[PDB]
Amino acid sequence: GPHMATGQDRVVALVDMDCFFVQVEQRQNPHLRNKPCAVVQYKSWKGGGIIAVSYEARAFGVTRSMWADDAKKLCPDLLLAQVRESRGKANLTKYREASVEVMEIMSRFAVIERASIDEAYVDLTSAVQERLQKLQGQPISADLLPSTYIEGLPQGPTVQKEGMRKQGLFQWLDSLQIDNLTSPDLQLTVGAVIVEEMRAAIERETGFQCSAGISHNKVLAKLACGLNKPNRQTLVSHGSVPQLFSQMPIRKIRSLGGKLGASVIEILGIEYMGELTQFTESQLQSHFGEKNGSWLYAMCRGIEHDPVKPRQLPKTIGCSKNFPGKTALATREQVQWWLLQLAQELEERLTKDRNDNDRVATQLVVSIRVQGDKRLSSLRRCCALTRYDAHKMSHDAFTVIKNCNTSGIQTEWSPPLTMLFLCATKFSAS
DNA sequence: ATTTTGACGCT
DNA sequence: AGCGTCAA
Ligand SMILES: Nc1ncnc2c1ncn2[C@H]1C[C@H](O)[C@@H](COP(=O)(O)OP(=O)(O)OP(=O)(O)O)O1
Ligand SMILES: [Ca+2]
Repeated sequence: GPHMATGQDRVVALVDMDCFFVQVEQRQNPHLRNKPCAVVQYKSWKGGGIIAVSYEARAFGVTRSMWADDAKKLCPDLLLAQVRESRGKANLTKYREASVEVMEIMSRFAVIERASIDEAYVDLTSAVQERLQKLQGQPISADLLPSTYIEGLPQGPTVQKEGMRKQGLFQWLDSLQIDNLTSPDLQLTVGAVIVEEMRAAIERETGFQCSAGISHNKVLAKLACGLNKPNRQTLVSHGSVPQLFSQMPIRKIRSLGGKLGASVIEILGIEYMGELTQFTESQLQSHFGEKNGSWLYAMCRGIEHDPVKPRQLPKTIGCSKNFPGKTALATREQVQWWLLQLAQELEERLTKDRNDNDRVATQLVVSIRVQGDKRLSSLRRCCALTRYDAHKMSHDAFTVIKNCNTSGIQTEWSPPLTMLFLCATKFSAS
C-alpha cells in the first residue's frame, strides 16, 4: 500500500540509432538513400558478411549475419557498402566518429551513458522537473509529440498506422493530470517532449534518424524503444506494465536473452515476463541467486534501479581479427605480423584518444582462440601498457602468449590461432 | 567462415 | 587475475 515502492522516481530514456552503419554510409553516398542496402565486412568469402541492413532491405528478409551472396538471393537489387579495410583488417573508425557526433549532441540535453556505438541512456529527471516548472501548469499539446507512441493505447470504446498513433496519444493527453508536478505520468510525458527535441536536434545536425524509449528505468526504456522502430519513440508508463508484460516473452527483456532467461523459462515453467509476479522474492533468489532473484522480483513489476552512469566515452579500446578455417595462423612469424597490424591500429586509436580525452591506458589485455576450442576466448593475459608504441605492444603481447605454442619447432605455431585480440584498458587521467 | 566490437559479473 | 555472459 502506502509503503510499496512503484519505481516511478526517475525519467529515463534509451536512444537507439536506426540501422546505424547503413545511415552513416547513406549520408556519405546519396545513391544509397531510400534503397534496400546493407553494410558488409570483407568481400571475398560469399560476398562478405552483412553487419547492418536498411529497413527497405529488411522487407525482403535480409538480416545481419547473412552472407551478401545469400542476401542477394532474397534481394537481387540489394546495394552494398563495405567497411573500410586498413592494415589487413576491417576498420570501424568512420562509425566510431559518427557515434561521437550523436553522443555529443545528446550530451547537451542531459547526462548520458554510452551503452554501445549507437545507443545511449539519458537520465531526464532533472530536465523534466525544470521544464515542468517552466510550463507552469500549461497543458501539453499533441503537436509537441509528433512521433510518440503511448504503449497500451488506444483502448476501449481509423485503420491507419498514424491514425492509431494519434488516437492513442489523444487518449493519453486527455487523461493527463497537468495540475500535479509530481505525477509520474506527467513526468514521462514531459520527458517524451524533451526526447522529441533531442531526436530533432540529432537529425538536424547529423542527418541521422533514431528511435527512443521513455520510461522510469533503463530496462523499460530499452524495451519501449524497440516497440515502434524506425524513426519513432514510445512511452511505456508504469500502468502499462501489467498488460505489456502479460504476453512479453522473457527473452525480450535486457539481460534475459541468454542462458539466464532460458533457465527462468525452464525452471519455472513460464513463458512471459508477467508470470514472474507469481513467485516470492525468496523463491526467485533460491533459483537464480540473491542478486538476480531480487532483480527479477522487482523487474517483473516494472521496477529497476540500475542508474544511468555518467560515462560518455568507452572504457576500453580494442582491436581483434579472426582467422577462420584454413587461414588459422600456424607459423610464429605470421602470428607476429598480425599482432603488429592489430597493435598499429590500436596505437593510432590510443594516440587520438589521449589527445581528445586527456587520458592514458595503462593495461594491455591480449586474448587468443586456439583452433578447436569452441569458447570465444581460449586464453587471456595482461601486461603493462607503458608506451603508445605499436612495436612494443606487439612484442609484449607475443611475450605473454608465446608459451601457449605446443609445437617443438618454434618456427611453427600449434595449435593454430583462430583469433587475436588486443585491448587497452584501465585508463588514468593524463 | 559472421566479424569486430564493449560492459560487467563471478570466483 | 582470468574466465564467462550478454549485448551492439
Ligand atoms: N553482431 C554485430 N557485429 C558487428 N557489428 C554489429 C553487430 N551488431 C550490430 N552491429 C553494428 C552495426 C549496426 O549498425 C550498429 C548498431 O547495431 P544495432 O542497434 O543492433 O542495429 P542497427 O542500428 O543496425 O538497426 P536497428 O535499427 O534495428 O537498431 O552496430
Ligand atoms: Ca540501432
